[PDB]
Amino acid sequence: SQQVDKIKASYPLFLDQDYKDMLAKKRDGFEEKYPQDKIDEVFQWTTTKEYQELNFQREALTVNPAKACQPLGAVLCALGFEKTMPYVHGSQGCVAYFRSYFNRHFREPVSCVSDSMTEDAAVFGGQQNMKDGLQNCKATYKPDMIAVSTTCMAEVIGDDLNAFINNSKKEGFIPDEFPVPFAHTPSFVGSHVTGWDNMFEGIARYFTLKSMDDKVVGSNKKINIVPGFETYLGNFRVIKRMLSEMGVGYSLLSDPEEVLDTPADGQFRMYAGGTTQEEMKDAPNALNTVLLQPWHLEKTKKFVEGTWKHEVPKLNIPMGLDWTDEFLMKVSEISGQPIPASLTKERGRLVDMMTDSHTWLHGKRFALWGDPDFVMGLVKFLLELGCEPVHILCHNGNKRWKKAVDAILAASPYGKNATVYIGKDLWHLRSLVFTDKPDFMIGNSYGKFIQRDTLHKGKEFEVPLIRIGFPIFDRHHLHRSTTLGYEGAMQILTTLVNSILERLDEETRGMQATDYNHDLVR
Amino acid sequence: SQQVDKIKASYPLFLDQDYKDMLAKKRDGFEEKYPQDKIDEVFQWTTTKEYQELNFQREALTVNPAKACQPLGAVLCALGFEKTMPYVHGSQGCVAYFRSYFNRHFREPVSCVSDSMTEDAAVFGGQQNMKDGLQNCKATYKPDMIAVSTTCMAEVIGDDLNAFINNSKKEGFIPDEFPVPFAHTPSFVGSHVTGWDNMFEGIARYFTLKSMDDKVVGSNKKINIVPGFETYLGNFRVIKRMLSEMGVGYSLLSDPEEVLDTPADGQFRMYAGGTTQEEMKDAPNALNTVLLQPWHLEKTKKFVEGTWKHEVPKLNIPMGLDWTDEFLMKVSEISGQPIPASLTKERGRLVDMMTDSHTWLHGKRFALWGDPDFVMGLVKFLLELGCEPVHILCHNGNKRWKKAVDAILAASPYGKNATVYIGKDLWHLRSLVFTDKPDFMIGNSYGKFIQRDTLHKGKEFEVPLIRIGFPIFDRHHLHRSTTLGYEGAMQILTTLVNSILERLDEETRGMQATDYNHDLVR
Amino acid sequence: MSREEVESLIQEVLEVYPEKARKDRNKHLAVNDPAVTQSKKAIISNKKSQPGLMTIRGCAYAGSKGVVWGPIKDMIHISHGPVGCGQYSRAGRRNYYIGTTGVNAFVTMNFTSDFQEKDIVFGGDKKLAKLIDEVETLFPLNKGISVQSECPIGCIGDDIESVSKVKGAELSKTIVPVRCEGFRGVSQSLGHHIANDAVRDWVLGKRDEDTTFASTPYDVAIIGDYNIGGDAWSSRILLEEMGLRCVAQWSGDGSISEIELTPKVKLNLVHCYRSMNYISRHMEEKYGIPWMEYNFFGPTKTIESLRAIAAKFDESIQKKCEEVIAKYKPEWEAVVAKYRPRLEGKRVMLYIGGLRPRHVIGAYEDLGMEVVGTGYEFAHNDDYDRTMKEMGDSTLLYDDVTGYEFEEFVKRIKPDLIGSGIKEKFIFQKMGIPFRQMHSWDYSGPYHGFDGFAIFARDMDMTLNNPCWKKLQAPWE
Amino acid sequence: MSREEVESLIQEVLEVYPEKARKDRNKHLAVNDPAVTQSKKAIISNKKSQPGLMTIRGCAYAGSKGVVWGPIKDMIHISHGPVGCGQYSRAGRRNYYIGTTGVNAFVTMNFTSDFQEKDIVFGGDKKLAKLIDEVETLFPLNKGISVQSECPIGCIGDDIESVSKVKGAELSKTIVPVRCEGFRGVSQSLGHHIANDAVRDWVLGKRDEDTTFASTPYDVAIIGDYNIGGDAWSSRILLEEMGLRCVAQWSGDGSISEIELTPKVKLNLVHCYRSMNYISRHMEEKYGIPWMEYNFFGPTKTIESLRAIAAKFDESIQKKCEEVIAKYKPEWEAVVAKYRPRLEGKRVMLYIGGLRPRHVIGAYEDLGMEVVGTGYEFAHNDDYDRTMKEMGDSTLLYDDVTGYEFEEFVKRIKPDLIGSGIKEKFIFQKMGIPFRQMHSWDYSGPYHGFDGFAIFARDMDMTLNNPCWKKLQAPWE
Ligand code: ICS
Ligand code: ICS
Ligand SMILES: [Fe+3]
Ligand SMILES: [Fe+3]
Repeated sequence: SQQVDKIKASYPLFLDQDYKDMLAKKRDGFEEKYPQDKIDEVFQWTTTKEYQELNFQREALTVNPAKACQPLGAVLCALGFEKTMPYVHGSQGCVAYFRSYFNRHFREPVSCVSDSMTEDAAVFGGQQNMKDGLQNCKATYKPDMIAVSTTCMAEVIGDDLNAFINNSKKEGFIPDEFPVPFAHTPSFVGSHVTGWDNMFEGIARYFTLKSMDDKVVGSNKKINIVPGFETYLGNFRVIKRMLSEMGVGYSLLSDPEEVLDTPADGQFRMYAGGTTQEEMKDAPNALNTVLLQPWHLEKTKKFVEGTWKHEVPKLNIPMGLDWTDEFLMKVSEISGQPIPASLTKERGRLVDMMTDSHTWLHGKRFALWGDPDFVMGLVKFLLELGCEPVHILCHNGNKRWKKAVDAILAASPYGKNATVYIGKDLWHLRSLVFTDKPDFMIGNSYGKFIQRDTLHKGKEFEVPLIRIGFPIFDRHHLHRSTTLGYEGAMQILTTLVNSILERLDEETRGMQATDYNHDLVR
Repeated sequence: SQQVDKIKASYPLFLDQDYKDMLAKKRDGFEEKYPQDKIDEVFQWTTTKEYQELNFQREALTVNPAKACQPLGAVLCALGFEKTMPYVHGSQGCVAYFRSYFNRHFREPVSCVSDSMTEDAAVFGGQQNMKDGLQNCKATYKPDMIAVSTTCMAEVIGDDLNAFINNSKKEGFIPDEFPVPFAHTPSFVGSHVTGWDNMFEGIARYFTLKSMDDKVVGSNKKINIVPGFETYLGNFRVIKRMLSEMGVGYSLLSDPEEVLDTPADGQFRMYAGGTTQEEMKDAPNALNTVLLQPWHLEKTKKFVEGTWKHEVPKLNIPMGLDWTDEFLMKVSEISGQPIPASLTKERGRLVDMMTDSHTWLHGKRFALWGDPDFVMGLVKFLLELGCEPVHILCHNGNKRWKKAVDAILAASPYGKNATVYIGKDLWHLRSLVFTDKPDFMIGNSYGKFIQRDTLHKGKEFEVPLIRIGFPIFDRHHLHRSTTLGYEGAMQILTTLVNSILERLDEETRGMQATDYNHDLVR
Repeated sequence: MSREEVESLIQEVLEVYPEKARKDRNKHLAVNDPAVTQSKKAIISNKKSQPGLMTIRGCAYAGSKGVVWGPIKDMIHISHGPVGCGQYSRAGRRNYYIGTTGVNAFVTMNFTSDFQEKDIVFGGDKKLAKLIDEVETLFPLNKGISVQSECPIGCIGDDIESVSKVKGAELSKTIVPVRCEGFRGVSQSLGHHIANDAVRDWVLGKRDEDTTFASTPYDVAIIGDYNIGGDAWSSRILLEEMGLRCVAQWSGDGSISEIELTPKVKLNLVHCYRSMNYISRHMEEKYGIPWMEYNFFGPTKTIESLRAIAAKFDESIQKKCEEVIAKYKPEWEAVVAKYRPRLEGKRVMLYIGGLRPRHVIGAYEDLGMEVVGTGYEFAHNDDYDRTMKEMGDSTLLYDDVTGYEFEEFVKRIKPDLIGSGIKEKFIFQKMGIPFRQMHSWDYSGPYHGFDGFAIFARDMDMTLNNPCWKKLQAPWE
Repeated sequence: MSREEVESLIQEVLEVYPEKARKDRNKHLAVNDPAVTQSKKAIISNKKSQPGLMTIRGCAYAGSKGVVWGPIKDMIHISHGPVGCGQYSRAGRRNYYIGTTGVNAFVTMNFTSDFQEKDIVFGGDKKLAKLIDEVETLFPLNKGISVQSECPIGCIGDDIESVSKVKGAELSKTIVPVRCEGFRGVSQSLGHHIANDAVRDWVLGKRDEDTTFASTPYDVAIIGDYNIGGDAWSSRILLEEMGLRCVAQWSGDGSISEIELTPKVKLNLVHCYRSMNYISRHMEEKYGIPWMEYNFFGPTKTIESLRAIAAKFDESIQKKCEEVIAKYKPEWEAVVAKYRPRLEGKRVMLYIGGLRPRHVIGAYEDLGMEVVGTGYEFAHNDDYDRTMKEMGDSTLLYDDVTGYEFEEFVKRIKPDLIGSGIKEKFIFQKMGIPFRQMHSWDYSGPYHGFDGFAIFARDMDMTLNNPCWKKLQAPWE
């Protein structure tokens, strides 16, 4: 039943007695459910060290991964270019997922097409799907560029993208001058961040490989910036802001922040802003190119160093105090522009906040996951705050990366309890936070089911989730935040210390039991 | 007892069994405590409508006020001027409290002096304290200006500030040309926002009253901006940001954002930035003067309109969408500058955020308190989101202000359940949130004890606190945030909607009980 | 708009297409005529999508894993292939359930074989056999496994049926191979059929020669209710207040045991015809169990369905039915009295999957709103057979609409509210058009039944009449 | 630093002052000589503050309401006057207690008469009587009321003593008028004395003719421990493990009944001599109860204090004393072993109120640290008598230090760590000098007792050795 003036949605509607009674009869009558004693016994077992050893012995089963497949990153890369339509050669289901995945994180429209290869294309290949697809895409949505990626189906059958695209132009489906860069993005290699790298290299190749005769390094007095797979709008904005602060000429290659934050003013803008074709074609003339996330831009690095002949600097992701310092100093050296007083002040204010909140952060133990560059940067900043990263998981990380993070941990007393895991998933981490419990997790929305599991053992075992990463589906507008630079470090710090103080306030909220420590001032 | 590798602080140390047993013996032996049944019976009584009726009949007792005294605002006002030392003529205990109060909110040094009047001044007056204090303060801390306010001690005994300062200059304790503006700030009149007004009008008079002859309205092509009592650094910065964006020449009168955010770079800066004396002297030459918080700048308005002959526009505090729109349109009208494209886009991104989160915000019920201009602006924005402000409390509000807020509520369907309270305290509001329970409170740190009380009645009765206002003592670095303009509107909206979702996630975290509604995507 | 004007809008929109696509899309756009009974001569459906036009359709894996199999709570479903499918489909669909997640229920978890290149080159059958063992060790309370094939499994040619047979026999466990690769079919709809056949071939018949269940004349099954926001629960309670015994729910909050029991019921109550008519026809053909279509959207349809269902039994069920109707009559009348005045005359366009585009119409008319345009992503012609009689004359129908068509239709028709999916929602909010998610219910619901109508009405009012929609134009613009 | 260099430092700092202030402040600065017993010849204290030099002192209202009376939990304390004092002092001091706040305990609440201009002109005595009735109505479980006078009460000529007598007789309730107006005295110190006389005159003697309390030979009272972060609890547990019965705590977590029961104890254990020695002497003179000063900061002082207290009783108490020391010996030795190597040789400068500037030196010394400077806001010369034997030779002493002085001393002395109050903390963190709040314990603690030493060491290590302090200089500077 419903009270018209106090309507109940699913929660707490199904807690009404008649619904409880109905659901009990459904279970007892027809579900043949395991006894609650057995369920309780098995759950307790899944929290044990005995279970953890069996868990980490997995060789074939994956449970709750922390990564996505290549074309997702290729799509995000393509979105950063002016009037460009992402186009995934293969089966249409993939695009339906890519768009929905990004729709729910950014709460914005995400445009992307498929050429809808079906079982017919499985036998004869998808050349006809590409011909008609490019013509239909260009006529209907009128992009200035189509950037092509692939689904696994097209990769398995081995479609020749270069041949298909050439034939579309030779047979008149799309003008020969119309730009159609492409990249093979097999989902069974790497992860979503590999697709971003592959797509970017494919676009950079398209506009520069056959036009390197007239290029002179340093001739346009700019620095190229490659952001990589980036899902915080603030991270695009803070980089552009700091470079404008120093008066550094720059070119951000792949810039979706305009198209992922269009105003709601009565009209839908399919395209907005983005890196121009002119900026790619001119990019070799820059002083140098900086890769903001080098650990998934290695194929881009090889091309930029091998073809543009840029001396790509050895820089970490600019997260935390030390690595933002090194970023600005390297930029200053390449451009010849000095670090202004306004950034030196912003830096000192971050230090001030670190001194203002160092006692509450000291010694706190964290489990964290995400993409490689994000993760190490987060580990670096946690060490700078005097926190203890304990469980560090990077499902799409490699041995080379692990060694580099282990070295960072070895260089700080606060890393003595850390372990770096690669190729492990969020069911592995769940066991870790039961057997070697930290104070918090730092991860994406998928971590909420780990917090649910921990609380079910008992309130004292609960590991609260702090939401930093991708995807974040169950909070609104966190994609607007920042994690790079001093500004991002400032926001992370405020999040960590206030998450800690929120949890303390909950634990000391019981009157005459724990509220002796329910201080007004912290 | 303690384990050296897992040292426990007061929580959870005193939950150890030997401490529990000890405190039990302490209670039963010597505290003559009321039986727990009586304590529970009386608490339940304090949650009833019967108790609320007795509660609201109070005529003499105040419990848990939501205001402070005049000189606290006079100090904050003084801090916003270049190399100015706040100086409170009266007793030194007041200054020790003003400094600690601001220290805990800003987590920054706060400088302010007293002349330490003692019991002899009750009979003889405190002229000698002013003489030696002004000389001592100028010589030791070398301010360019000393701004004088008063404690209630000096007000009851009736010290003549003008005579004391004039005699100090006549006899050579300070140079005759050294600027010593002053204002009488009786703590038994108004509240801290009244003291801000009094000090600002006193400073403005000092630099302009006797030099009006050569002044011409509009000759310097600027707009004067008076922020009022303001404790979010972002609010000073957001106003300066939008005005620079439109290329509008301005002068922010009282600007403490530099001194309340100095970098930790090895040196302590007593003074930093601030409004210059030349900006005060030149202020009458502005095109006009805008008051950001007009409901506690009434004395300032009278002087600006009466002496400077500025036609101060009738603007509300620039909070929310409508009132930020009106502010920018009025500045555009006075300055002749168009609203640039960048601010039109920012507005449209705020509108988008409102469309993205409207479903979770609809119908949500709030109790809120704070200062008049902040409270009414928050009420306006909650209406713009489709929220229901239910209990609106302004301890230091007046009849006219109440009439203005009731009209705003009358213009919207979401104000049908609202009640505006003036002169009531947080013990009044505690009864309202028991008898007419809202979903959340929006207030300062003192609201945390209301949430404790409600939870004690039961988890279903708990009203969580959202921390917007002043002071905020139990979280770190929220003073850096913003509430004004579109930027502030986006921050308030993000905080509200995500506070709603955090509570939902807690209410649906119970496995097999309520986690059927523990959705991944919201 | 008049019939001729709607026909002009269709033709004007089709001008932008190349000739090949223009010729096809014209067949998928029509002006409704409620008199027609064979929709095949007005509109074509269930055909391949034209490449590069931004269809809103998914794949067959979505229709099998995401829709049919995933909700089944006490089995573990393996997304077999590379990491993408299982991640993007992890907990996106609000098929609600009661269980201990990770112990005895596994709906919101993502089990996958995470194919790497080595598995593409050498095949995944050895990995799948090992994967099955590992599942059995770490999740001993699972009651069955299904293997949801992703695109490469059929391309690589792996033989998951043999693995399921061998491992199912070895471990005395039900292991269901599903050939729902995304290159099959043209939409989610073939996923339904593949999944229905997998249920038929590997699960449904296990209790054929088991007589253990004591049936009564009032045993039914809810077929094709996936419990979005609890829909199936607010439907089940009404059926059992009426005196019927719901033996099974397919498949929202569904257990494998209650699937195996379904051939024992006396009547199959079909909500989603599109995805579940296949198994219904099979159970009529094999067990002689009749099936009927019903509708629990809005009081008018709910009352019509309750009465139509009760008529299939005896006088006692019919008496209880009128008691159910009498009980809730003040409830939904109060909802209408409150909200219909706030919504009377508002015009809404819908675009959803295969049922709701026609099935929620009566609910909107119960609040005085008019459906001016509707369509499906993947419906067949027997869905359009059932739609045209439900829509007003001269309204607009669109099958597998493209992004460009939908935006342009909306610009012309200027609806007061749009009801569609997540890939559409934020486009139309930017245009200042209230939008309600009619897949996920915008994280609200249930909408089925009497209790759901109250939430549906509240939701449509909150969004359509929200203050935010009056503020999109800046006062200086 | 030699004496000739510290003396030169003092003189160099004083050159900034006008002659009058220079001559006075010189008397309040000294270079320590541990042999001195008559400190009045080396340093002057408990004098008025020089106007306009940014003293760190508070007022007598702080010493009475904030320090002595506020902690009493089952009483309601009225901040009588304008709204300021009661709001800035609301829940700023971490005097911890066990109770149900708003029902039977009231520490963190701010009761005030909120004076307006009408109350200044006509007086507040009528308002006070009405406020008491309203307290009685809305807070029925309060066991007594106190009236903490703010500045205007005395100047306005109000007679709160007559109100308390008349209303206390009418309602049969203990109502204590306290004349702690902030213009009285020169600091918080006179507030202690005024409050102590109020306890004496209105509360302490109420059970003088009541012999129903069952005494034992081991009854003691903890006098002058305000339970900052739980200090008094972690001291109480040791005394009771020693075999003593702690009848009362003044005033941390203290109830009005345990105060009324204190004249029945056998020995008064005084921690804070500054704030509570007045009532101690009065209780010796009137009731014949001896008192002793003790120190529970750090293991060395705690062991010496436990043994000194036990010696005042029989052989059985002394036996439990050595058993207590043996139990906790491995615990504090483990704290020393871990943290002393991280802190050995580090130099500390202190500036606090009236006890801790000398009381915590032994705790620092147990960790191998050296207190190179200390001082008090408001101590008297008998506090400095007890200090100089506890400080190293040629260290720096400062009474009622000014903001300018303190910064200049620190710039020259360059300590590794400073311990002071909230008004000091953020100055020296900008300077890159680790800082610990030694009033609030920086929202940590307890520091008293053996369990407090483990926390004390952890806090000093975490702050002094924190990585943030290595980062203040930009690498390009
Ligand atoms: S009801 Fe079902 S997920 Fe049958 S819950 Fe879902 S509008 Fe899908 S494949 Mo959204 S069983 Fe309908 C469906 Fe199909 S919401 Fe629509 S498209 S034909
Ligand atoms: S003197 Fe001591 S820290 Fe005994 S230095 Fe400190 S005005 Fe505290 S607990 Mo501030 S030993 Fe007094 C004190 Fe207590 S300044 Fe006051 S409140 S009763
Ligand atoms: Fe949006
Ligand atoms: Fe700070």
